[PDB]
Amino acid sequence: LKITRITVYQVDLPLEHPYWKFELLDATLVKLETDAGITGWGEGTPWGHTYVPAHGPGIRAGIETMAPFVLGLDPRRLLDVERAMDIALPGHLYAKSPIDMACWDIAGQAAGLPIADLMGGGSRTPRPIASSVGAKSVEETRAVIDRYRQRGYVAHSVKIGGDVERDIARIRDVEDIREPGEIVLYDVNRGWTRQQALRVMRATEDLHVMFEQPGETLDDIAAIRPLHSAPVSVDECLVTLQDAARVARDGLAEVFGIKLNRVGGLTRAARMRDIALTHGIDMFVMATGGSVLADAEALHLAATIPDHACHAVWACQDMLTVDIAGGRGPRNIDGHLHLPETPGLGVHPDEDALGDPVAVYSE
Amino acid sequence: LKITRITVYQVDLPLEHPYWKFELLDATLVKLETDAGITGWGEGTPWGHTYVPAHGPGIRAGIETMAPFVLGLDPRRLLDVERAMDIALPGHLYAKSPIDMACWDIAGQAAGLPIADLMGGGSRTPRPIASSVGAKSVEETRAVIDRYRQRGYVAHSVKIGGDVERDIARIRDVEDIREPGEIVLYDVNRGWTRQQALRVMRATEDLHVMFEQPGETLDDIAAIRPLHSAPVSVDECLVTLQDAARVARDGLAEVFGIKLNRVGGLTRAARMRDIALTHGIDMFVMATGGSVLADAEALHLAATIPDHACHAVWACQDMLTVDIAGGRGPRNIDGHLHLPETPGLGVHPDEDALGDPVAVYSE
Amino acid sequence: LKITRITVYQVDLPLEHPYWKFELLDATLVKLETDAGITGWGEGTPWGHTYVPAHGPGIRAGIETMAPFVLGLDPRRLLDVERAMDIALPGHLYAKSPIDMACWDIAGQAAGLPIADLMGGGSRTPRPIASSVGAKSVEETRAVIDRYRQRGYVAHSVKIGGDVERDIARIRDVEDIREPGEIVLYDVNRGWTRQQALRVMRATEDLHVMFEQPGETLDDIAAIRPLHSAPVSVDECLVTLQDAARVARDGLAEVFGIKLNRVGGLTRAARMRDIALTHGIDMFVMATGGSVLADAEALHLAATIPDHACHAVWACQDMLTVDIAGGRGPRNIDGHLHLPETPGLGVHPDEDALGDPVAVYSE
Amino acid sequence: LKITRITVYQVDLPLEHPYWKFELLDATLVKLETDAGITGWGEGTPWGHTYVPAHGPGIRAGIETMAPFVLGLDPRRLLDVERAMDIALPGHLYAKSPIDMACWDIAGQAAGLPIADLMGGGSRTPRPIASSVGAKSVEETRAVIDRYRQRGYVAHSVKIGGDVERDIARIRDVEDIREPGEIVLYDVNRGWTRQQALRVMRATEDLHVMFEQPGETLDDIAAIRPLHSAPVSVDECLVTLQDAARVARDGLAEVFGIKLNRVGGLTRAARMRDIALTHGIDMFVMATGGSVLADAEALHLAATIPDHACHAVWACQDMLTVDIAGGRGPRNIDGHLHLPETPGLGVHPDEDALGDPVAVYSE
Amino acid sequence: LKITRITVYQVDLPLEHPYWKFELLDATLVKLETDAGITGWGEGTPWGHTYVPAHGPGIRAGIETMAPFVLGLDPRRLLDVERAMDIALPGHLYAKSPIDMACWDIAGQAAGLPIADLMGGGSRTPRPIASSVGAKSVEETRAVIDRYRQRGYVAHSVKIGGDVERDIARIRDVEDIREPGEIVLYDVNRGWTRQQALRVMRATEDLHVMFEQPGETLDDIAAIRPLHSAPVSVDECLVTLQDAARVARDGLAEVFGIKLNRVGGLTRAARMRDIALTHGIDMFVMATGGSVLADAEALHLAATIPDHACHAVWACQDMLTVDIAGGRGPRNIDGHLHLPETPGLGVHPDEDALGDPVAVYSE
Repeated sequence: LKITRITVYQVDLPLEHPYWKFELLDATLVKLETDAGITGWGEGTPWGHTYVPAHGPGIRAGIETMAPFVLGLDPRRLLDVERAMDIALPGHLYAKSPIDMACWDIAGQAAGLPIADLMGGGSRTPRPIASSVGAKSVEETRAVIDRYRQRGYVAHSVKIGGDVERDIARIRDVEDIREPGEIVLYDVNRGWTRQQALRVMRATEDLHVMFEQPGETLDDIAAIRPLHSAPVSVDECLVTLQDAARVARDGLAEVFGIKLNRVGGLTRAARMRDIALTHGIDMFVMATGGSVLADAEALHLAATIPDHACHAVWACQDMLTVDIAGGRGPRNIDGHLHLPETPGLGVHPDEDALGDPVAVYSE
Repeated sequence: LKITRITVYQVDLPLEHPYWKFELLDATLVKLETDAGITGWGEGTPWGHTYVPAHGPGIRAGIETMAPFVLGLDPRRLLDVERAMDIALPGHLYAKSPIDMACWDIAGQAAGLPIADLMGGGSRTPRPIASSVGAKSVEETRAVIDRYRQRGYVAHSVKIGGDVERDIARIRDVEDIREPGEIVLYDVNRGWTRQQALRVMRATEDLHVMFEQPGETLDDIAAIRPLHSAPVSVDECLVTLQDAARVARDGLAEVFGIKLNRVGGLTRAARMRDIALTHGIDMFVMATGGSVLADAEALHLAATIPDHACHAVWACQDMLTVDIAGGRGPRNIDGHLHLPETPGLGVHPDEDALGDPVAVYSE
Repeated sequence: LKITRITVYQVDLPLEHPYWKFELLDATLVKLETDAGITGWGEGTPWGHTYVPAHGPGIRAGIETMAPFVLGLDPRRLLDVERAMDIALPGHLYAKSPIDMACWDIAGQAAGLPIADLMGGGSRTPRPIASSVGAKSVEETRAVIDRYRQRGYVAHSVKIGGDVERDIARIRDVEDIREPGEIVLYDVNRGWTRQQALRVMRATEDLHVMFEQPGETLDDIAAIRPLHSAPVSVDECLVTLQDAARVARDGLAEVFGIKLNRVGGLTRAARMRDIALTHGIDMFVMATGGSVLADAEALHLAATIPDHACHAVWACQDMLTVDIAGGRGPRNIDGHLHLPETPGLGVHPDEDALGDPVAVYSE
Repeated sequence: LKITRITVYQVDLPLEHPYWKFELLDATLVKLETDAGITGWGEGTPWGHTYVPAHGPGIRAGIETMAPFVLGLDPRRLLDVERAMDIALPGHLYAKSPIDMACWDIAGQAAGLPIADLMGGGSRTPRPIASSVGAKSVEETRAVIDRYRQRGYVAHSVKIGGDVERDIARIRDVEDIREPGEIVLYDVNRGWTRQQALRVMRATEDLHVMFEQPGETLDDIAAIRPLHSAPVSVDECLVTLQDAARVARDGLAEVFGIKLNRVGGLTRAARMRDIALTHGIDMFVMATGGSVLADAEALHLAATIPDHACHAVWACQDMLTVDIAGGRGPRNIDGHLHLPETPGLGVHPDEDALGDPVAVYSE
Repeated sequence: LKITRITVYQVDLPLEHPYWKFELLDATLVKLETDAGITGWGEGTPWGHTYVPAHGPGIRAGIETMAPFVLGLDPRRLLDVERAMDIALPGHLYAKSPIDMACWDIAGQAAGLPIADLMGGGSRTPRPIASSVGAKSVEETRAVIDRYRQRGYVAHSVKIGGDVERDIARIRDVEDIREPGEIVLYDVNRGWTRQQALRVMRATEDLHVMFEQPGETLDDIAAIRPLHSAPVSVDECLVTLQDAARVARDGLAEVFGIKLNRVGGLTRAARMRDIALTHGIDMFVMATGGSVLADAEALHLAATIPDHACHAVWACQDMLTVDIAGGRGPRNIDGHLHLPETPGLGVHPDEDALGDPVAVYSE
């Protein structure tokens, strides 16, 4: 078996609810072909080009340079694919993720196994979905949660940052209406200075709350680590396996917020899982952004984690106004994603919605 | 003096109150014989084969390999017995414990001294017994404590883990009905992730409570050490003397939860005592599981600790539906164990209840 | 697919050259059967019962307890097999290795892939074999190396320990006759005190030599780490993934000496590889002991390491006087092992040489 | 003043001496235009796409995303340009460098000052040039140095890696023919494992030699830091200011090997200079690769360093077979670069050699 | 059993070879009596009153205060004796040693066991004796060693300190005439400043030598620990078990130089042994000073150490011109002490040589 052709696609996935000027995701899809005629897909969709060092053009760019060295290889040999990509172009993990996704998918089907199972075996327990709650008054806030809670959602990610007085107020408000067994994570998105982080994280310890990325960098996360007692989840700065092992040996945070595109995809999120699980660290697993092909990938990973150790996943498809698989793939069935039983990724798109190839690489 | 024959027994000790499928303890008894005709007994009884790296078949197994090198030696020379077992088979301390128990017992009688006295001198202060409180509603909870409290029990081990919201609630409930001078330890049994540990241990600092094994491994215990202020007792991961000295030099926990079978028996629990006492660390001493021969061993050790530094012992015999000594040995006399005055262990079983030898090793 | 029957075998593999009273390896073979009728094998063979916490009876023992929970599962789901074994019986990795070996082998064939390839893709570069050089005068020493060097061997493991003056002399002698490009590792086998280690490791820095396990425990390895400059390879004390990540984050040693049975087999050696490779650490990969089924397993792992990062493997079959596969499996073809191209382990024994089953576990 | 148009160019600069398949540099040139009609240039030229996380297509890619936010700004306000690029697209410093180069150049001329002077004032002391010495026998080695030494070169960068025995030999050979006052740096380019690094760096301490990037990552550099005494220069892993301040506070290396494109250009190399100089750390300053516009930029920085603290620069133009400025700009005048006296960068190319614009961004 | 009377003696033991004004040891002997009429002896003999915080009058003083609380107790209960002495008078371990010696001796005989055996079992391997080599020219030096070497001595303690140039010279001289398998320790006796220690310890690493107490305090030993590679033995500053565990966890020295009177006698040297042995640390065991009752005590301890881990003992009796046991007790039989086979200490003095009681304490 061998890789015969990489074909690259570009799709604008518009958002159901635009914001403030954010309006649509630049999404890159990859499709590798094999001489056996077993085909696999991968998707790379940064949530914008401001949130993290990754952008649409930059992946599409990555593949151009990386393509010639990935063609020819055996797709079912992910350490060889990986070592070829790494040699070919160090770093740039957001560019290596969709290829790795595709490659797994091929090997999945070739072994006649769903990704999660081929990666060692995955759980069928329905996985909760993290909602999304943008800035809004204490009044408009409760609104989105109760509405979201009627739509079956049982896990929420409330966005905060900017203002200590206002942020403390927001956490205290949300923790005032939060029915028992309700999962809420307070996602800061680096929107806090050390001094701010320290302040609000301390202020709300008596509500026993969790925070994601309370600082610009893992070093800010670390500096203030010994200063407060709130469990911190380490997200945008959780990039390599060194960041991985360093958090856990040195007790710098308690939770990994994995995001597949960010960390370089399946094979290398696997190793962060291996570490987190031996050092007693809990995960949230979500694709960075994208269609259902993104949710599918994050689900195969969330599956390989025992359910006590995996708090919530995300469905970015419910955030989008377009659908590129006409219903196919793991969808929001009552606030939860159910692992697909189908060999490989278990969802391919129809090339009807992808537009013409933006580039092609063969042998 | 010399060891002439090791004889190995196997006994199912059923539980008074089974649970959820736990129902009986696989227990290994050892009986060494000497050319002077002075006989000693040892018992090895893991609480199951899931709680800790130890199992019935594995001890019985250990002895087979270890036997030929222990035969012949002088039972009263515990550093020689020990060094022979260690050379013979590194690690496997749960397998070395019953032999060490027996050997002490022989030397005890040969010196005409109860274990506790021969080990340096033991206290006659009646030692409190830790009860056992399984998962149950806040309602069924109070029930077991008041009932247990009528039966004279004055020290309780409340089991928690799994759920931060529910666990906080359980501690707050139990600390709501706890009459002054009542000893309660909250035993987690590793049933917490770092993130969970940190959360509940912080949440309940204003009740001044103690926790046992709040994490999978001493490293999880350590990582979160600087993050909260609750005194932690270090249990399943307290195995060697290196774990011993490392906790105490590096201030990783405040309490040793010794369990004799786990740590390799009397001689090597002694050294953890030596350390804890010079570094201001308090002990709970209990056999891992078993009949009265197990409680006896843990009592000889709890005795060698000054009473301010020894919070509670355990009587596993009150947990069992069978009795293999027809009343003999230290029993629950009003919530407390009284150190036996008899030379050696001060309780032998009657081989009536042990069944036929499962194996024998002579010269 | 599912596991239908575990069958356990016991074989005495005698040594070509006995020593001082070491004469034969107690070896445990396991054979799992599936309802698809796809069969896999695993082997567990400690080099004795003195070298490391592992012994024949103790594995055979482990399986008894562990068996009921492993039956029924899907062999191709190694994180599920693993989590079932771990829950079933914590620790005891030397007992979990042969089952994991077998399980991989089934999944290997079921995916129609040799182990090394299914684990991510393996190298075909012929791998050097570590010879073995027991204590002997400077004269009898050179003898074994030149003789061994004629037989095509190009990598040697010279055993030292006990005496600083004599050990320094031995290294200086061996480094005096060592033709360029010759790989020699000086294996101490914990046979040094801190004070001795420090002394000889310093004394021979100007020969640029490497040492394996220069101390009883990783803590002795660590204490003296900052005191000398010789690269140390971390072996018997390299057990869990915590030991793994702790060495590498804290720069305590530079080389992993993996031994499959010790660390718990393929799935969990994989993770040590993942770590070593991201933290710039080099490996030696060898089975702990055994027949060709042991060499095969270590080869599938040595294969998944890029060749600059894998110094040498071992063939224990050339050390044995019996052959349980009548020629089949990776053998010493001119000082080197060549990765087998066959699906799975790529070598099964003939049950002719294994004797009658020592125990059987079905459903 | 404001930025009116960014125009992007792409040029293949072939090498005078190709190697092993490396043959030409993919180089990106940028030209910003202002409403005052003051024009500036920047160049981004990774030495390939394998040496470091940077590639031609990836910069050209970066600008596309980054362009709209850089248009409009005042070029003379580098903290505003920078904060706009950073917000626009985090990380990707190799993409931000040429824009920053250009922007400085405009502000340079607008202030009527050469870059080095506007950045605080630059030295006129002729700066030595680092030669380049590829792998070759001890014989072909001496050849390149003496030949290079006749051509006036007085500073050499000898490439090593791969093999401890061969590398030690290479250093000892080169240090055998090295006339007093001759600057040689041994550049490893990450081509060493921890174990190898430690070995050769120790082996050659008595020659008092310096090494560049002896390991894959700053963590490998750090782990082995306390283990040897050779001064290490920190290169490919010297990326952000955190890497900057962390090396120096924690004494992890003694020398910064700045490379402008890598670190994000002038403004942010300036800060590494500020740090190195207050913590007693010495620099080598070179462009990553490129034409004379690259050498010019590195010279303006090497100038802002006092001459005792700046060991050597590099002229990549002497490595190239094409010339895109027909003689203009700082050239190799007898082994040394002389800081240009002209306002701004002090060298623009002629758009004759750049080919047609590969993209244009206006308002 | 119980203690009935403590009787205290004072004896001047003159030296065979006086020095420079040192001439005789002020020695305190203690004799406890029991109602069973089983009698035990202890001796406390600082080597002067300048070498260490201990002096004749100060022990005799200690007992006065400590006596009333030690009378009455059971001598065979050393943790009770110890806890009574500690409560009675904290610190002052040089005063608590002779009582502890005596007490062991009683319990020894009462158990019908020699000290070494009752403490867990002792080795019969003849133990080497450390000679003593005072300051002298390189010429007079060799003299004392060869003469001493004819008298059967095979282990020497060469005294150094004061002068780096002269000390380096002395080590190099002694290491020039030192026949293979000859044990020499270079004892500094704190006679070095940090700067001096560092200098000479580095200067002589290529002779692979060991040093005792190279500094005033364990902190000086520690400060310079990471700066050199010579194995250091930790002596006068090795006082409590905290010093004990702190050296070994933090890798501050490699060798314990136990001295019984200093550390508080048998029970508490035992614990330092327990620690040293689990952390791979080697011992020298000697009484601080005194007659054969001192050598006997140190031998019972040196015996409880496996012979690879015990480099040499000392016989202070060969240093004395008087003999208080008319030949009885472990004497220098050809450079070695042989463990006595007799119950208890296995040597009592005859009260003929002790003079009249200097004080008596009864009930």
